[PDB]
Amino acid sequence: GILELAGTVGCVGPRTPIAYMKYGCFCGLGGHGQPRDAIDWCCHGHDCCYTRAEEAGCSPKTERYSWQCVNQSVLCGPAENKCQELLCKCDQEIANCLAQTEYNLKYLFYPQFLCEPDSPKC
Ligand SMILES: Cc1cc(-c2cc(C(N)=O)n[nH]2)c(C)s1
Ligand SMILES: [Ca+2]
Repeated sequence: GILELAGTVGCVGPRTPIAYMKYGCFCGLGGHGQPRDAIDWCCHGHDCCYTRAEEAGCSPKTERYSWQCVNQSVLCGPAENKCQELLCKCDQEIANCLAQTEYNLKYLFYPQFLCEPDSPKC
């Protein structure tokens, strides 16, 4: 869920999870368009993963799961079921993705009217 998403992103990356709450065309609730940069690509990929998790019968925004932060890296487990392992994979992946990127301040609170109606495929 969101609690573990916050946790994993701060474990691996150098910045507040607040930095990703309305950013580019994809970072935050929903999203459409051409991704503005690497960070926005990370969020498009996470959007896709969560979509996949939902199609598999999971609730990626609410379901709790255990994990450990060891040397600023995410270890998933123990998992009680398949959904917990999918969810932790999705959050691990975005966390690793975002930790490798430079932040572009200009994309924080970017106008949605500049985001195209079509998106890249998942
Ligand atoms: C608390 C956090 C939310 C997000 C987030 C991801 C997305 C997304 N994939 O659109 N939106 N907010 C982080 C990276 S930490
Ligand atoms: Ca999104």
